[PDB]
Amino acid sequence: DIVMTQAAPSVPVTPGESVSISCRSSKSLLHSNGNTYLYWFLQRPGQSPQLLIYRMSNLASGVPDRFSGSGSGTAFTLRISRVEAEDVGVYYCMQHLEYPFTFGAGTKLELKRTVAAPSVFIFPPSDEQLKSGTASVVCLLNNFYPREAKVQWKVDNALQSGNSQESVTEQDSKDSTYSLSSTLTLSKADYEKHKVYACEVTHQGLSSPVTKSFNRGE
Amino acid sequence: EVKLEESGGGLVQPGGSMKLSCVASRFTLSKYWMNWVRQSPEKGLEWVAQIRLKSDNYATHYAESVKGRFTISRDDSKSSVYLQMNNLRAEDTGIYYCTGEIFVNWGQGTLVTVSAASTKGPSVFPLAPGTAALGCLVKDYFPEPVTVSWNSGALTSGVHTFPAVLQSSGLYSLSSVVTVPSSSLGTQTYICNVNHKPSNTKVDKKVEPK
Amino acid sequence: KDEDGDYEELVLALRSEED
Ligand SMILES: [Cl-]
Ligand SMILES: [Zn+2]
Ligand SMILES: [Zn+2]
Ligand SMILES: [Zn+2]
Repeated sequence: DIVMTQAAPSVPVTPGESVSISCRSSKSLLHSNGNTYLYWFLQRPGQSPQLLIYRMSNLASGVPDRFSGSGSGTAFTLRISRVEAEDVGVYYCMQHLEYPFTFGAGTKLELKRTVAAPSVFIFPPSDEQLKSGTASVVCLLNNFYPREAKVQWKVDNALQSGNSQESVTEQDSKDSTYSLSSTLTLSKADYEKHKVYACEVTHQGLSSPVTKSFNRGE
Repeated sequence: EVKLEESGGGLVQPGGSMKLSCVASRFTLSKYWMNWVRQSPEKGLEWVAQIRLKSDNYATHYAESVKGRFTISRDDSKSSVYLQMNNLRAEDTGIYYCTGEIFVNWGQGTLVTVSAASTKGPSVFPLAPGTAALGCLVKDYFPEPVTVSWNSGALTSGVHTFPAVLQSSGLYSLSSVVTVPSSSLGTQTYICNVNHKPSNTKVDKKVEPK
Repeated sequence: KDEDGDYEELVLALRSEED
């Protein structure tokens, strides 16, 4: 088994600047014919993988100028000279010297940009849902940067834990920001017990944490 | 342009069988070795199997995790390659891609879900509203995926549709939210179009203030 | 149904069975 290692799970780049993505193999990929049996792929979000580089350093047909590949026998580098917005996605190396062919875990490219505070909204559970037996309270964090965001749920001023889940969009192709949804799920019985529902948000772009609240009684 | 197209994926019981197909267009299949590659969040990209040409006696190679259970085959006259998957395990869940010899050409992939859980359709609740935020909660469905659009595709400017989260109950849930001017509320109608194919569920919901 | 021979040429140049 040749193990392919990509140390960086993710790499941040300012658009128009260069980036390098590393990969290493537990064994030399140098074939006896002098070629190094290593592929590089890009997988853009929601898309199939696409070949960038073959035999370590050769640009596949139709792949842009700015991509290059280099390396020794066990250490490999993919480089992009000036990162376009079409370059974001996950980069994978792969060896085909021996069976089984093996992939690296991938390195996600993400764009850097100015800090942006989240626009925060809160949504009460719908009456249609309450009839069923459960309540879902949703908090939205729209178009912010960087990714790191702290969401604290409050029910009658009491902090909550274990009863909420988050989900984050990919970097928006337009403004390179993120968005996050945080859903609080309570049973109908406990939801109708308390009145105050608050979503507290801590983010780098906020000089002080913001709180979007509502009282259950309309 | 070369096109590879996979089919045959879906929801299947553990220990059960499922045969995948890959048909090639504008591609002289008989000349090229073919591969199956799969993808999951837990394991990433995994090479599954390969089959060579009639002249190297249709030689096959398999991933260890798959040896004895999967069989790759080809029919040059039908311009197709196949993957017969027997005694399926939960680990086998993922997107299955067909690729040509040098991994330039990949299909769009077919989703294979191995679980004992039955199909269930989702419920759609509204997230009612400077700028106002409007949304739809698509809760409790199995398996993936669900499709959400707005006003039959006319509203796409400020839409954020979130990745499905797996709930404790074993069901998936996701929200789809959009931002529009607060002045539009009351006259501009906002509709979320929801589809869950595995359960044949099609839902349209009005999103208006409460 | 190969539309031209560029892909074939590349594949043949890259192919190796003999270690
Ligand atoms: Cl190919
Ligand atoms: Zn470009
Ligand atoms: Zn937004
Ligand atoms: Zn042969």
